[PDB]
Amino acid sequence: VILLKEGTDSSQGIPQLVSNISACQVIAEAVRTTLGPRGMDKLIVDGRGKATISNDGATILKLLDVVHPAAKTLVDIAKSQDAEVGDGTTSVTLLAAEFLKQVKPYVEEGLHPQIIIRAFRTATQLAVNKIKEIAVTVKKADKVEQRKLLEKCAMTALSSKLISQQKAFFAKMVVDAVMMLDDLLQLKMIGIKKVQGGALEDSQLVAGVAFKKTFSYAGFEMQPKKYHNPKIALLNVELELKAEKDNAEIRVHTVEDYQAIVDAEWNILYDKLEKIHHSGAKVVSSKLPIGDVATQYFADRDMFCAGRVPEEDLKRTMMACGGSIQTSVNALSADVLGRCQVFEETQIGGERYNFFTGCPKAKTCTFILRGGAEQFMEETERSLHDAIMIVRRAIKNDSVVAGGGAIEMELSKYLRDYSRTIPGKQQLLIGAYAKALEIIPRQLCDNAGFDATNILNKLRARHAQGGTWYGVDINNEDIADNFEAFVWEPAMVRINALTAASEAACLIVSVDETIKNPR
Amino acid sequence: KDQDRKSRLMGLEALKSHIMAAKAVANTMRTSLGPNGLDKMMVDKDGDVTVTNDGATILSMMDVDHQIAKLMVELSKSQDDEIGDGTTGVVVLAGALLEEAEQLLDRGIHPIRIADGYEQAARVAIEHLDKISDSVLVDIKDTEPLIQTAKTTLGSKVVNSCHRQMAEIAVNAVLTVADMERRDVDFELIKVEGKVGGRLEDTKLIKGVIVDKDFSHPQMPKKVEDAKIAILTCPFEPPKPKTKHKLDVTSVEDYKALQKYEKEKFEEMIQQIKETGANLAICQWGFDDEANHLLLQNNLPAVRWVGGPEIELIAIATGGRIVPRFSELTAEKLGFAGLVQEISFGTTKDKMLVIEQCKNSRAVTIFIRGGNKMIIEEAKRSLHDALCVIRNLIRDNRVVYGGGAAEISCALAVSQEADKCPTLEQYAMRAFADALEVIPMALSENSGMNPIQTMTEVRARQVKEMNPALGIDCLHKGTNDMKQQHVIETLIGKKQQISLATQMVRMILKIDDIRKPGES
Ligand SMILES: Nc1ncnc2c1ncn2[C@@H]1O[C@H](COP(=O)(O)OP(=O)(O)OP(=O)(O)O)[C@@H](O)[C@H]1O
Ligand SMILES: Nc1ncnc2c1ncn2[C@@H]1O[C@H](COP(=O)(O)OP(=O)(O)OP(=O)(O)O)[C@@H](O)[C@H]1O
Repeated sequence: VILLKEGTDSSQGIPQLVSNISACQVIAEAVRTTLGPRGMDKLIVDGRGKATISNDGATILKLLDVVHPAAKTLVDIAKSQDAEVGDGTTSVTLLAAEFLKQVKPYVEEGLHPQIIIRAFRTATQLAVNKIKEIAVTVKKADKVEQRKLLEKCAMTALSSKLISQQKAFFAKMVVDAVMMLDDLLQLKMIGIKKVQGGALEDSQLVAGVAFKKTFSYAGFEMQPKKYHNPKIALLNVELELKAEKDNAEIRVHTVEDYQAIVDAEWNILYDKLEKIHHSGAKVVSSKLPIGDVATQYFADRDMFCAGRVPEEDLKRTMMACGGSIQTSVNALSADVLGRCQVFEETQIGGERYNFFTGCPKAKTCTFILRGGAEQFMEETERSLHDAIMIVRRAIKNDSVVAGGGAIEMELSKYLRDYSRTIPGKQQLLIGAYAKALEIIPRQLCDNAGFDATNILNKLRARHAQGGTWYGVDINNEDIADNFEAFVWEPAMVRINALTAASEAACLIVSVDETIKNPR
Repeated sequence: KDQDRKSRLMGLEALKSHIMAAKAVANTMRTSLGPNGLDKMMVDKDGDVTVTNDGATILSMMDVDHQIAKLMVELSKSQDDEIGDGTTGVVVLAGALLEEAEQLLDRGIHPIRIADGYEQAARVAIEHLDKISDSVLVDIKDTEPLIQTAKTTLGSKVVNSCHRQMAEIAVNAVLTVADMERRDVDFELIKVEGKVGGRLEDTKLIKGVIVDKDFSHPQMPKKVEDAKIAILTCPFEPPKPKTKHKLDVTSVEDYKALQKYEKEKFEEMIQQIKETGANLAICQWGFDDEANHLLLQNNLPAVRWVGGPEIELIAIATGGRIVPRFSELTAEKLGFAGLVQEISFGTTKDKMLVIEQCKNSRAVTIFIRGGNKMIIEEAKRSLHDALCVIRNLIRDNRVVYGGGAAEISCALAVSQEADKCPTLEQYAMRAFADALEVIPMALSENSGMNPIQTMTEVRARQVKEMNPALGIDCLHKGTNDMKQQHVIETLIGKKQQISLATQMVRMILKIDDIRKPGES
């Protein structure tokens, strides 16, 4: 009747590790098919009933939330992958579980897990020095300008897509968008907007901030668009006559104050409009909708107004204009006002759009898409976001390696040759570490629908002859030199993915007993 | 959190489960295809009964819980503005594409090869539609064949008995708010209202704005020819608040003083209409009996009890502005109209206000009538389907023969071009040719004929007899070749029917895992 546990969940030994190895593979199976540009997307619905459609590995693991202990160790590695390099959560999640799969029969035969720890620290340290030797610095090779080279890598990334016919036009726009930025490159600075209707040739690139402008109220035939130096105001105040938040209800029984009651309710709107006139804001941007009466106010005062602006586009306008977002109207002064050189109301796509050009802090851009469907523009937005990512990493890091499994099949060949010259327990473990690194060219053939065994048998035969930069091709169903086809990746992200996958595989192997407190 | 009680579907069986979620939507609406489509009973949440066979009412009311079936609901938000005629057509096309893809999934082909193969065969079927399309209004504008094509898309429903005079109305409504050379037709500039009583032949085309409000007094004149209309929110009277005045009187010394204070307000704001130059006084609230006696003597009519959105709908068409009080009265914000009249309907006391401009306006309203209220909401959607076909004719006067004629000729060109594709997407191109034959096969099944016997007779007609395509006799007419029967679809409506069907199969086949957290 006297128990030591009394509800304490605890177990140790060999099958506690086998239960932790197989529990690691259920997280890798959630992001196994999402690898590659042609990968399958997952459908995740929240508690409210909204379905989310995405194939990004960072968005899948953030909405999984598995209560298993070994599954929580793959979450913070994907969190640290965003801080170390910026992306690569689906690469280190798949690579961590395949390290444990190849050593899973070796644990059951009686081998100690600490010897597998000493092999993972050894082969990963050799993989760091092997990457930097094969990595070549391509800065001014063959006397070609870097603007021509940046259009070549985006052409292969945008190939086999909806805009694969007109990829020559889309490759020149993604290079000039990053070239418009400063030395501090960021994917959040270049925004993508969608305009329904028209062919694919009508896609434009805004040098500044452009938003959807769903303001469909009155205000035509006045409020001229062209301004030399307007004062950009970012508000969050409703300017309607009968607003849901700004009203005045006083209950008197006199007929003299009944004129003053409607006048006091109008004075809430009029004093909020008079403070914008004193501050000198030529353009009025508000999140809440603006009524038809306030549009008649700025029409005679030679100013512009446009409400129903999202708060995401208001913060991008704040980073462009250099001002500040002010909710109230009495604090509206020149400290929070912005400035630009060109502002105009365009008629691209049949609807009205507003955009600023010539900001002093113009570090943000806007990409306008044109097409016959919004889901055509939704997949074009994610493909152009992928086209910006390959261009951005080529400018920051010059020392690059060949992608497409070329650096993974070369690391599998060197670590297999090093294992044959090492006696002891490091031969069967590092040799299993080299075979576990072949899951990146194997899952790239699985998600692309190709023959996974017909390509990988010819890919390893190409590496055995002396091919150091041969990998899989997403367009053709054969192997190709990814260095000649401009399929690149920097050496620093390939190194940091290997030291994160080896650290995530070492944390599972070093755990042998689970302690749970009853509460 | 919440890992327990979470539904999961992964592996190969999750692919067929998404097919079975889409096969249930297609098999329900393969019977409601064409003019001989079977009706559907709709049970409302509170107990009302409304029967129809329209496709846009099925997808909006089908409360489905599967997310694959919820993706079939999402296409209706963008299809009704584009095609308007093939809402039932794209659902059976997206379903039959997954029917042969279910056979292709048994072979072991990845869905990223099927979704790319369906996009490969869709560009062949789109290119084949442009070669077989024929023009109508090249190099000139005309209104005579536009009414004949509008009579076919309107008479597919129960309103075929009065399809003649209603087809001329939708042509003149689009040509007023939009020009054929501008090719910018706005659906928001065309409004449709209706009231119970009358026949379908009493449909009148009102070039302007209509509101269901009468005058402030029965002795008011029913004809305003001058284009000066004052649209305000407070009536020309002693001032009253929005909800309750509640004037307090103490004795006869306060009643005699407040009467003279109101008699000045009854004399000022009534005469304040003549200093600006306005004739009609459209106010949000009504007028009193003392104000209605003064409006008769000075010949100034007024509209009472005008609602919230009824004010803003008038000032857009007449070009006016919402004036808050009498102090902001200017002649620039006054409305313009050619004829303001009140039209009654028998013994009914509706007496709506008919504001006409008697010219080419930019906002035209259509007033339909009928013997039941369920027919008025049916005829509003019936004219809305006619507005999209005329909108498709303006953007492209090229048209292609529908009724199964365009679907069989597209299936011949795709199957001919499928042999020139030496890769694993060849089976997806032959899958697109088999799914294209299902829409003319479901047309003959709903007509009560043999579906396979009617289909393959046109295959010998569109190949051996003549290279122009022939239609399928759906309305039990004399013979085939529905070009002579004047059943012709649009080219934009047929191209976007193929593109939206390929878009939905691509999003369904790429989805391979669903995670639904339950309750805890
Ligand atoms: N255009 C391309 N052609 C061939 N292979 C490619 C191409 N782009 C990427 N790859 C390969 O796909 C792998 C990564 O696939 P994917 O883009 O799905 O993950 P990821 O988003 O890069 O992961 P992470 O965000 O962790 O970096 C890389 O190993 C790379 O070699
Ligand atoms: N008189 C006719 N003879 C043969 N086929 C016809 C005839 N009229 C229409 N069709 C065919 O029927 C199809 C339309 O089917 P259906 O009436 O089920 O859809 P719908 O109800 O018009 O769509 P929506 O719900 O958008 O109105 C068209 O593609 C056309 O080819």
